[PDB]
Amino acid sequence: TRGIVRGGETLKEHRDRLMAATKATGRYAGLKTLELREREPILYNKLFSRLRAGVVDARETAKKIAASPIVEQEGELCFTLYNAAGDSLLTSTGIIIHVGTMGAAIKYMIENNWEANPGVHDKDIFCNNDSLIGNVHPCDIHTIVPIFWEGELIGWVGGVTHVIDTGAVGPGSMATGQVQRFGDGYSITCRKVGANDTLFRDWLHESQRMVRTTRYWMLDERTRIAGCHMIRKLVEEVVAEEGIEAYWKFAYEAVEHGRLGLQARIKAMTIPGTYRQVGFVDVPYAHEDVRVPSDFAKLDTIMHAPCEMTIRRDGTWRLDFEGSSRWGWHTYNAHQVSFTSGIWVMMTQTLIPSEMINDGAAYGTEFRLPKGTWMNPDDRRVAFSYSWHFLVSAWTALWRGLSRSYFGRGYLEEVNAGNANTSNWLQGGGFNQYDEIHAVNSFECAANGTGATAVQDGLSHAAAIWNPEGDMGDMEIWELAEPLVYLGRQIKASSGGSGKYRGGCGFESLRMVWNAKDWTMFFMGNGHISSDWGLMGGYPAASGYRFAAHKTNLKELIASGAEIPLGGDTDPENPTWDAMLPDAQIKRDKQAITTEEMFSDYDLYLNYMRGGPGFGDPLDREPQAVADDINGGYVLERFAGEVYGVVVRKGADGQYGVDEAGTAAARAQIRKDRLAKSVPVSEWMKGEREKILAKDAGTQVRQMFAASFKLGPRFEKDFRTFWSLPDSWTLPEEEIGVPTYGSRYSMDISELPDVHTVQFVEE
Amino acid sequence: TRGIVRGGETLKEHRDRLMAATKATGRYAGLKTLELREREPILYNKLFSRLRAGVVDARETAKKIAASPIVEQEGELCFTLYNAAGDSLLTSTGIIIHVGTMGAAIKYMIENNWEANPGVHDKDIFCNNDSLIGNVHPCDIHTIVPIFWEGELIGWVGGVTHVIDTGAVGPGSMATGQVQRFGDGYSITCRKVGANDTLFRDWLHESQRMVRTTRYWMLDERTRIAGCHMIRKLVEEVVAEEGIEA
Amino acid sequence: YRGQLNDLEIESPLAQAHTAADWDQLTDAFNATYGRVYAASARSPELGY
Amino acid sequence: SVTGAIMRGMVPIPKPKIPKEPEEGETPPESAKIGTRKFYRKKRWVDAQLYHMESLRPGNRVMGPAVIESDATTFVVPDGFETWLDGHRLFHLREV
Amino acid sequence: AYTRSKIVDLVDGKIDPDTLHQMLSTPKDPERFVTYVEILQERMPWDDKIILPLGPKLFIVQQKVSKKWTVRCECGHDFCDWKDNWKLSARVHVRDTPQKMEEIYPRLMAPTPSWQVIREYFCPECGTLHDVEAPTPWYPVIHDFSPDIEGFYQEWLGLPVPERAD
Amino acid sequence: QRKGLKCGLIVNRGMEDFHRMGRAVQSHLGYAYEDRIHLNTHRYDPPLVPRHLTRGVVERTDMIGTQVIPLREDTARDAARDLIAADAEGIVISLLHSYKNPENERRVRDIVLEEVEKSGKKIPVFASADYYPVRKETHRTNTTILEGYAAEPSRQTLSKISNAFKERGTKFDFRVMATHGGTISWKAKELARTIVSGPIGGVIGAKYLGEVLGYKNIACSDIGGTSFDVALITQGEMTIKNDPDMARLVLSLPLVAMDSVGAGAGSFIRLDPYTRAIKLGPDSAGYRVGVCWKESGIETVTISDCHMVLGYLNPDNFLGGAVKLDRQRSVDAIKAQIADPLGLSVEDAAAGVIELLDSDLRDYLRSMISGKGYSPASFVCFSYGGAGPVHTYGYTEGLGFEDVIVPAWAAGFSAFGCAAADFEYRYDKSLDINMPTETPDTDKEKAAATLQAAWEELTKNVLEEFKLNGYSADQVTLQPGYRMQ
Ligand SMILES: [Mn+2]
Ligand SMILES: [Mn+2]
Ligand SMILES: [Zn+2]
Repeated sequence: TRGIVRGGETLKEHRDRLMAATKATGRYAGLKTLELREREPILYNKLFSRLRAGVVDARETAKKIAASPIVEQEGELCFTLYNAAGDSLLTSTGIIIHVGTMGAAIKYMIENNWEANPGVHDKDIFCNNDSLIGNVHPCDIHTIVPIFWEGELIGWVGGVTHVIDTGAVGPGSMATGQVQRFGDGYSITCRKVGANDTLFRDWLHESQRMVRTTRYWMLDERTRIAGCHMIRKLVEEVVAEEGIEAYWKFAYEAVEHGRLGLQARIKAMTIPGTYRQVGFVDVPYAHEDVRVPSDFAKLDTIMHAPCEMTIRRDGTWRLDFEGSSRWGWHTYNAHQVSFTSGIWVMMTQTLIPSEMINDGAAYGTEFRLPKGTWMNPDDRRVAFSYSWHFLVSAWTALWRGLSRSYFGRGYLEEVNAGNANTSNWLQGGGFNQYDEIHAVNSFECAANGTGATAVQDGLSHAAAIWNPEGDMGDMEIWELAEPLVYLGRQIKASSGGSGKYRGGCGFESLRMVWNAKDWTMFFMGNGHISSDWGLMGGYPAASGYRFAAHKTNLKELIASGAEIPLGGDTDPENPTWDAMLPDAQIKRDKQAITTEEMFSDYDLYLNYMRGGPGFGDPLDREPQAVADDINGGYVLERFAGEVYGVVVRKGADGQYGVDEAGTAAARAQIRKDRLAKSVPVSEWMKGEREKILAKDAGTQVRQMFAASFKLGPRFEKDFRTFWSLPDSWTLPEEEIGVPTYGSRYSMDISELPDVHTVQFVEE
Repeated sequence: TRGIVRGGETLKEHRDRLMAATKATGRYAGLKTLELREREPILYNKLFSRLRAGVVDARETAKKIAASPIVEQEGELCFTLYNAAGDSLLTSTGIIIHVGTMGAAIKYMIENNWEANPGVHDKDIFCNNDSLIGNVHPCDIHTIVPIFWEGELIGWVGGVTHVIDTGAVGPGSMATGQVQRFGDGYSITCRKVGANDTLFRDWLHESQRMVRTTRYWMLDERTRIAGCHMIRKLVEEVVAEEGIEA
Repeated sequence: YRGQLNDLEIESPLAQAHTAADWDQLTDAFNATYGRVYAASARSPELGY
Repeated sequence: SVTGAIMRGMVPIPKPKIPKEPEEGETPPESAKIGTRKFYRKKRWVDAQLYHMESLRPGNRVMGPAVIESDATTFVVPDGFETWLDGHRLFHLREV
Repeated sequence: AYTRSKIVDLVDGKIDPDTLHQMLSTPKDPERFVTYVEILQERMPWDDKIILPLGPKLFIVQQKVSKKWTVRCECGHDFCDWKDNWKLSARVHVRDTPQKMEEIYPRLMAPTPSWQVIREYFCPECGTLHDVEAPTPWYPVIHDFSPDIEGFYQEWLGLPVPERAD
Repeated sequence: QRKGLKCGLIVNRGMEDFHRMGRAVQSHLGYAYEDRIHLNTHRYDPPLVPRHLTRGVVERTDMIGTQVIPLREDTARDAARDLIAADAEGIVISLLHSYKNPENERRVRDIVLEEVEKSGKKIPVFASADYYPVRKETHRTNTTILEGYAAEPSRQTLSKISNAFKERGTKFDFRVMATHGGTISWKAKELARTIVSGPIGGVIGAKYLGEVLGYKNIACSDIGGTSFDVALITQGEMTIKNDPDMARLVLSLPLVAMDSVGAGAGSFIRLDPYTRAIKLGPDSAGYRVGVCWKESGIETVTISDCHMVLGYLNPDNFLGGAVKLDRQRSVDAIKAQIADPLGLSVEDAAAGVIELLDSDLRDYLRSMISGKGYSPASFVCFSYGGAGPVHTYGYTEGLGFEDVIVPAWAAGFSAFGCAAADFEYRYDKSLDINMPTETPDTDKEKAAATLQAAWEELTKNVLEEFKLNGYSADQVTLQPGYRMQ
């Protein structure tokens, strides 16, 4: 029975052959030479130039079909072209993390003999979003079309859209509320959803009633299908015009070219050696306003992600996450594919922007993700809807590590202290201004600030780790899809991390609920803990907080001519809105994660997008920059002196200027205070060691270590050595008093029948 | 093109014709007289006695396939035989409330042109539990097989099992925890889940990872499929022995 | 099949068992009769035996 | 959803008429030669012919180095290039 | 490729955008490191050779006489041998109360110090802030970077390794 | 060149920041594939209107015209007085959803207009609803700011010309080429519609010429005194972008897809004091050609000065010899400025500037084509700068174009495309027809009635303006169209 691949081999035989060559030889598919590229270089780039333009243009055109602004204006969609074995050749920009996620679904089909059943046929249509096979979160939905030529498969197209909602318990796309997979939303596992280019009615009727924002989902489906088919047609025209021979060579030489590309850029931009760095984020599920149904999920915890980054003389490199913490009862878990494609999107943004963007760099990187950590769970009950919470707090560390190598070597233009927490996600549900069931999810946190450089300040309100082409979207467009009105949009002062170069500031949006019925809202970002750290000096960006006002009496206040709250929440420590709202129930605290809360018309919700970390000692910053930050609204005048040692005087014009003698003398005095207030690290260490031996820390600090030691013995060994702790000191998780469900017992997806999962990671 | 019912009419034309007769006339399908029963009462009861025995005996046999005691010992399972228009002719005992639920699922398909898409083909297999169409609760899962004769649909078989769990927020079948449909468990809307008598792998993998008690769910599918197919085979033998006219 | 509560008696096709392919005949016999007792599509080999 | 309505209105106008001259020999007339200029390209000076654009005829050829001048256009054909004129008063650059 | 004064401007944070884009968007200049490190050298007030920059005011350095490798501030202070964590021989300020966090953050935008701490690390002689960590309570000090200096100079740069004692 | 007017802006109070935040987008607008992902590449330009010339009024109108927060007219009077005091040179007003209900934005405009009268100052006011009544507030505000920033200086020009010509006996109203390739009236106050009128002139002539001679795939290349304009005509048509970007600004007006680089016959040749590298432009000398023209007073050499040194230009035939161009002026100023600081001859001084430009223009033209997914051999290259026929060899060498054509009228090629432009009037009216799939044939005729009416209301508009231009209805050819979704 002939296999369907161009060879006559099956999908499985074909890929198994290619991975064997790759393993044995060290080069993708065994390609020790690139025949087309070396011998017919003109033909090689013409294919590259024409096909990469095709997918770029497909994404840009098709996104005019969607109703949701996330797809139509922000561009949270991607199109990828794959070879037979599910390796990408080329991609449009956008949410390119799904280069790898959709590649792994293609491989899951390959490895579980979809070929025999349900069959991969021409004109078929597959839809998938299953996180257990490596997708980021259910709200990101794939369409996958096989491409055939003269009767045989020659590759695949994938299209991803980020969809408003998938019917989880939480109303929104990064939803809280649910604590397991069951309730985490509509989960599609590589389903055959069409044949002969036409969708199945039983998929249409079932799928559309599993969600709130049906019209939005329906159109997000057509944006995918139209893109896939523009790309399928593109390929056929390219093959018919240049030949299957060349196309077939290109479909694999391109992928080894991407591996060759990563190696060469490492060797030219980096330094061999070892780099160590760590990242944390908070999960405050103890609080009253995280109302979750399962009692075993109400505890505070901290995500712990240490990375040992090894860079070798031959230009390979290794990322070891030994020491990391366990998955939990929340929606912040991830998958080994999620995680590693995340690290790949980062190398598309600094290491290989000017090389082939495809799975080549993936084959040139080594990943060790211990089984059972949050980044590699071993449990099929796990939940995913806001994977970015953990994911974006782990990858930010690696910017710093990678930036020390550019800095030592002299490529200071490339240093970057890391990504912002891509957060607060305005979410809610109910009846909207068209009186339809609806959900919300602002992609304003596509435009957080970004890490400072060794050369200049980070960009404000500019980007996210998962899409560098930032877009905040127009106020006038968002108000077509949410039942809220804007009372402010404002640069978020003192959100940027301080330094010689200041991190990018976030921004803020103040909303009034308007024309909503039976409406709820919630918040979802980091509160207690800043994920990014500064670099070579350099402080973390600000962390998160919440602001909601209920019963504002704002109908009367608007109408009677009284003061009403406008703009941003400029100094949350000295607020101005609260005085204006004497009757309101104001929620102003650090609890940056909540579940659904009744809101009504004229209630208030502050949307806050985070800043980025800074670079260098702050009192090396040029004083004039500090003064300009004060006028430009970037830094509150209070910290000009307290952080930068800059003394500013207001001119007749009302703007701030530099007092130079004052600024020098204040900097001189800060240096003596630093000497006087610090102590030798020897001294501090024996103090902290006493606290450790006494087990003096909150339950969430003690749980992070207990769980981390159990998954990563080399990390426990290192902690014990560092603090010089007796073997009599032990930290069993079960002694901390907090629930410990899922700490010993777990069941993996691979323990279910007929499941063959693909491994991409050392594990 | 020509409809699939034994007449040559579509499922929708066929039922629409019959509901109109019933509305105008006050008697199901217009039957002011019962031809077979009045004229061949012996043949009428012989068909009745052999077919009701078939569904009783199908339910009794197939329930020995399940691991869950709900099906195997308590018998919370049912098998029903339907005409083309989705009206029950006979049932086994047990959870017979699904006489009406599977009938409403069959009729939902009729009204939404399942015939055009995804098509009702011989040897096909449908799975459903959607409560918005009139099912009791997600945990009661239907298997629905069309029955064909000489190339035309002459009726359907439905099988119901109560399943231990369908992956709601709550662990259990009468679950609390969830407060809306979103979280109330795996909801299947008249899905075509098999063709040529064989289940689809993408349905198998997806469905088994949406629930907790997987092995139990898997075997509850085989108890359903087996009863349907014992009943499909039954009818064909009855028709081959007594005639399609009767 | 592995998780079940009831079993089927089967008359052994072999006198004597022993060698690999013979265990293959014993499973095959089972399947076959399970098709007769129930329905070809009742068969769930993926659960193991 | 019908979102708008449009109405266009065209009236005829004399459009500029592209010449369709009869093509003649490739050798250009002696009348078109206007001398030479010192022309410097790849570290080399050459005496580049000068041609009156209007005095060129359909079908002519001009081998570089030459500059083709009229009242207000200067067309540069360095050594290593060639041009010919067609019946529509269009020139064609060849690599050559 | 790049003019020397242009790589100076890059160090001084004063480079023009055209050349900043040129540096980013095109293949890197193999010569960068040797021009960079020489630019830093002439800005130090001590003649001992620089081996690798660790931060803006922090370096691995070769003692002119003993040939030992050490971590050094720009001011002069040697912290430790180059294979050791310099921070272990530095002075540290720990922000573990709301009062101290609210000196560099407005309230509500500050982290909560029972979850996350700011550890600032200074040179003992000049008070320069060479690095700030943001871990949890209990968390070890972090050894940021252990560079393979030999391979870098020898295999990637084609340069002799500087003389080295222990 | 950001040489507009010191213009100020009034928007909704609490949202003053949105202009300068550039919707984030404008830190990567018009970026090649590689820089879209290369994060450290993103960069914000200065805002057209700085923060100290923005002010806010307290008003709020929702997506269907309802006035949730009624306009507190006092805040509008302080807004006006602030910018009048700041000596603003024009004032732009952009309030959210004013396209839907312009009541509040036109009251603000009237109040501002009142305050400028009292001040005695000459400050014009631009309500966004009066100019670009379309959604997306960053697009609308940028476009409206253009009327204050850049349009106002050349506002004089179309009435100076039209007056000078009717004075002289013309019996028609001038039309202007507009961003979508069609002509509009010279009278329209939205001069920003006419901002890329010159380049689009060239693209239209090349389109016309192609149609006569069957060239369906043409790459247009124009070199003027200041820049190098480039567009592609793909299968008989130009591409028109709906909500485009241009000069890294989001805009609300439909635009023909083009590209350029800021070099031309008059671009100024300078050496970086520290690098001693040659930088062409970005400014130009313009009608003053450079040093070669004695009376121009131009002291810095221009590419046109290298033309004279190398023998490209004829000293005695600039404008037919109506303009005195002296080669020795070019030689002395090239030596002093370029040649001797670089230790080169005047020949090699001039030839290296031309060689750099040749390669710079060539790599751009090659790359705009590569980027759009095409090979240069799929196209024919029309070249028509007026100074472009001086470098046709340069930027085309070895690109592999099917053919490279220099039409004889290259120097007025845009004015050729303008005389070739269709005499066409267009008129639009929005609508609210909503139909399900299954609808009875009475809701269906009602819908067809109301669209049928709008075409008739529009049809009388087209014919009524053609009457005022001396055209009876018999000469007008009519083409109805509609917008659906
Ligand atoms: Mn997503
Ligand atoms: Mn039940
Ligand atoms: Zn020091």
